[PDB]
Amino acid sequence: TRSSRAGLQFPVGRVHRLLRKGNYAERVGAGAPVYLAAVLEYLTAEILELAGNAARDNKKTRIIPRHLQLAVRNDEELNKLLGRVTIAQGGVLPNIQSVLLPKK
Amino acid sequence: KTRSSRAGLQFPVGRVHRLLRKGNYAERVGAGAPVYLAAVLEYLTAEILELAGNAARDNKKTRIIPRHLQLAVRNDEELNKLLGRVTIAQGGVLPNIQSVLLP
Amino acid sequence: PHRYRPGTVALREIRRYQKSTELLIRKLPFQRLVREIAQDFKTDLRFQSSAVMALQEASEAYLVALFEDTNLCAIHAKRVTIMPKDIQLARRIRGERA
Amino acid sequence: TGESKKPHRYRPGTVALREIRRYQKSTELLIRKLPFQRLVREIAQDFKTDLRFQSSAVMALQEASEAYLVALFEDTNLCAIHAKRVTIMPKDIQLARRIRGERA
Amino acid sequence: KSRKESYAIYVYKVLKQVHPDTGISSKAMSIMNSFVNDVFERIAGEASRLAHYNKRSTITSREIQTAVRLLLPGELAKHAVSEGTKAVTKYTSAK
Amino acid sequence: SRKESYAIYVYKVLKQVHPDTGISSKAMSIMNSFVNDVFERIAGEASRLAHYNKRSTITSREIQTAVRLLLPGELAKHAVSEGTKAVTKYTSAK
Amino acid sequence: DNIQGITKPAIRRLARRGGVKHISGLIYEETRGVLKVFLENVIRDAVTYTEHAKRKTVTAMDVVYALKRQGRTLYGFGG
Amino acid sequence: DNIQGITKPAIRRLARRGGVKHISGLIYEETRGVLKVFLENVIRDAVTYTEHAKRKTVTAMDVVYALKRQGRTLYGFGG
DNA sequence: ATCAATATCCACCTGCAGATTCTACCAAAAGTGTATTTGGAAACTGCTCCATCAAAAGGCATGTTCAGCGGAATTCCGCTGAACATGCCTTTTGATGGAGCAGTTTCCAAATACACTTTTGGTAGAATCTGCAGGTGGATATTGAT
DNA sequence: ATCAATATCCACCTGCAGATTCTACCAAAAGTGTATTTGGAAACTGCTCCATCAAAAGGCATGTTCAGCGGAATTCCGCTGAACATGCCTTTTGATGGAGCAGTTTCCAAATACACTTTTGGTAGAATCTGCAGGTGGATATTGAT
Repeated sequence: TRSSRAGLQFPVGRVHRLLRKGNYAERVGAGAPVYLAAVLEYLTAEILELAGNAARDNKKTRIIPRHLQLAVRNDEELNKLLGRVTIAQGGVLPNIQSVLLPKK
Repeated sequence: KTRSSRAGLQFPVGRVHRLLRKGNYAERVGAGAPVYLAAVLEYLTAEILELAGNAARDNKKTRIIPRHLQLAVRNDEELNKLLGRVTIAQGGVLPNIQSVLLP
Repeated sequence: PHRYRPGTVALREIRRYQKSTELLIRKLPFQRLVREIAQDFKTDLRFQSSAVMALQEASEAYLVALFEDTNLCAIHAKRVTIMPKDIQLARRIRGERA
Repeated sequence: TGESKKPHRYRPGTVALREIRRYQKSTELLIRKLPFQRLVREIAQDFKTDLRFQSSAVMALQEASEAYLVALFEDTNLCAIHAKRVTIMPKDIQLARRIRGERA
Repeated sequence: KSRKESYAIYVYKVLKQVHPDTGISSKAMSIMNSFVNDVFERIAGEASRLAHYNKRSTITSREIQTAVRLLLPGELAKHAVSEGTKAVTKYTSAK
Repeated sequence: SRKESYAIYVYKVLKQVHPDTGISSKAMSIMNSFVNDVFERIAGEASRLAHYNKRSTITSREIQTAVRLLLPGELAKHAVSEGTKAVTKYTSAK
Repeated sequence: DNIQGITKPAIRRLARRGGVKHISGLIYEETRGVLKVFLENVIRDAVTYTEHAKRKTVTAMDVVYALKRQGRTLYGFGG
Repeated sequence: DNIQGITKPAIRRLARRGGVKHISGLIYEETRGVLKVFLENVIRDAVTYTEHAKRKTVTAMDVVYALKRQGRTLYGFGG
């Protein structure tokens, strides 16, 4: 498989197919699906890594939506890339404006 | 006999058809698409020119300049919304001063 | 009797809801609202249950975030109580009142 | 000597209002041309060396930059007024960019 | 010099139809040219997606129509749709 | 009938970074939307890039500039790093 | 009216998650009006995709596409 | 240090066009900082298009496409 | 500072909804091998417009003085939201026909596709044209002191 | 109210940059006419899964009461707007060398186009498995009165 030659877990052939059927251009080079597949895989690895940690920090072994939200909002770069995206069932980061805290 | 003629339009059906193909928006483009699309574009152009021409008339001018285009679009609820994220160069803004600021 | 002071329970609620992810509006009432509005666009419609859920997830995230900006606007005016004028300012600056 | 009548002096706010009316009526660029050009050149240069600019490219940047700042002052102005002030401060600009999604 | 086209002569024609004695500056015309191109892109883009979402390889007038409805606000959409439908119907009546 | 998704591939990557961690259905669905969303964003910018330059072909060079345009700093750096690595490895192979 | 089904307690909960400590009584009706505009906009678009596909059932994808158009991308129900 | 060419009077004028009657002394430096970020983001993208095309000259179109990417569509310079 | 009414937390336990391993299945991919075609790079270079220097002049920026008035701190009242507990009506949950989403197959109107005949939107450019920018002087406010 | 210091409206005037221009070349586009391929509307249909109805869970509607927040009123000082003098540097108008953008013909590495064979990802009814939600007990932190 093309993914094997590229050393990827993501489906190079599928990515190629989706690029063609997406009407992005008249033609698609051979390397584009490989490059794109690799990027998709890396971004996936990046989020699963942070979400997994989020799960471990909650004494849990299965990643749920809340963990993906925590991973993204707590990371400057991912939060920006996903700045106009809503993660269903992710809730929000704990945060209370200081002025609303009880006057010590 | 041009397709624009056959459809009763001033905007170019032929060009629009061509532009729809090179834009690679779909595998194929049916014959009524360019006609309909040229029609819409012509209507929106007529709508903004009508209002800009009026704005030029109100400023005692004969030549529409960018400021008139901006006055026409910002004073019209729908054109304002359609072009809500758009910047018209040399258009300035609408006169508007918040009340508390007046003496 | 025991009686917590004003703000203590509210602060407690903020900590509780910022901790969970569950939807905060009840299903049926919301579902009824969606169908009512939809009826004005096309009659005799049906909805996949996942469609109503998508709409609820989207609407709540939207209100919660607007609430966040609304809070910032009240605090900007040196208040700690949100009011209609705060929601309005947040919406206008967001371009929703463009 | 006849001096019982002081030199004419507009009150604070009168000329500022005269200014808002004048600038809202015209459409010319308000930032000096050459200085704005040097800024574009400086910033571009720190990104990539030996760049040239069509002059219409510099002008496009200036029309975009001024419409962006003019509109930001509008929101800033509504933020000051919201605080029951009539003087814009750094905190108003900041609140406006924050709600706009430009910083949080 | 590979000819670069614009909608300028068509904008001009339409201008003469609504304001016979009114002209337009080259800057104003340049803005009108960006306006037409921008709406062309938005509508075509929306039609493109619409076709894809439904597993269709052809963009027909029906796609432009839904696209116009998703894109333009209220009254503009109604009038646009009307002129669009009108032109297609007339286009079909001929030949 | 069928219905494709990136689920099995997301899972494979999941085991590479956290062999002991599982992922729920809803969470996997979020991951699927994420991959699809980024694919569309990148392909979309690559498409425009080629159209702007009167080119009829989307190559890895268009994907790379699109990535630079769409991802924030470091994310962009590593993504470019990974992309170039996969093309190199792909070419140097029968 | 159904909009009143969106109760004071439910609106209060949304505010709490949004970090709000004190809420003015006029906030409830104001919030309902905003939720109504929000839903009208999204539902209008979703139904438009529904009609275009010639269906009588609003699908999750119709909502996801509407949300995307309004710049409110939602992950979890498809695309 | 060209950011100082954006003078106090130029900034005041821009504020007036924006309907501002009173300006605090700290606004000038804050505005220069905001303009600098705005320009960096736009120029950054504009120069990326220039390089993708293998040119050494930033064109008006490069800026127009950069502006469009950032949701700041500009009319009057080619689209 | 001293209880005391409650909220919060941690360790442990377990049923079960949702996750997982399984043998099976096949249309749809995805990969391989071959022949045809073509996008766009390399090399040459016509010609655009970008960087730069020159010189004069004024409209704008800089820097200061000065004091009106707006921002901010303090005080304090009374209007209103937060806490609460009494009481039940709407929402949630689980079960069942039927609407319509979706899979399969027929086939006609409609869209590619290659060939040429013809019309036309750019444009180089020439010429003559013409709306209005910008200087002006005078009639009408608009301000602010008293 | 009355009036002096300025700012503002403004129609008339007219040369000049920007617009409307037209003789004419034309490569490119857009249109006409078969010939060939095919997307997707239709009609029939099986079965998910959606709307509906009965029933059991449990959150919301209510009125009372007062803590504490919003904002009116007063006050003080420091900052920011108005006016002014000085002269710098932006703007304007040309000229010019040449960087580099953009047109053109050449030509092949790479991509589309089927044809053919192996493989895999999705679906599924079946069986087994398991992370953790949620309920219990008991410790101890938090809050609010005294």
